[PDB]
Amino acid sequence: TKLNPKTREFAFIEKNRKNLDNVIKYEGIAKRNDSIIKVYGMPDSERKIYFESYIAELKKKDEAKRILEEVVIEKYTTAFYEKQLPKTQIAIDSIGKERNFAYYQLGLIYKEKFKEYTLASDKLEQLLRNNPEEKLILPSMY
Ligand SMILES: *[C@H]1O[C@H](CO)[C@@H](O)[C@H](O)[C@@H]1O
Repeated sequence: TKLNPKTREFAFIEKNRKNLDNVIKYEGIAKRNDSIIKVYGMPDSERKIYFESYIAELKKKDEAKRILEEVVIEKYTTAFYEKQLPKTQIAIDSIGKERNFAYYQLGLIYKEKFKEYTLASDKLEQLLRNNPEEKLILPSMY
């Protein structure tokens, strides 16, 4: 808004703003699919206990905030929600495919539309490091 149009800097910032919705979308997709993959690699009740403790702490903080302004069932529901992992094998294959595609897209966007050459490096290296889809491997190598 403050930048004067027709300027080079205005065009640069406009391009960065435009190619940022894709960055946010693919980063969120990759992050959530990575979380799913890591939690599915070994679904352990220790993670359930830790998440329940954190949710209880958040409940206590919210109650304290409500007090300043003037549990067990929810813990069990959250534990059940942890049991909402995809209990198949084609589903996790699709999730891994989505994660790899998100990494590839993020690397391509960083290299091309941002000229980063650093974040794209880790993106493509991590994509190549975890069983790529055999179609992205060679373009990512290039
Ligand atoms: C990412 O999100 C999934 C959603 O279930 C979690 O299970 C995982 O532990 C990580 O927080």
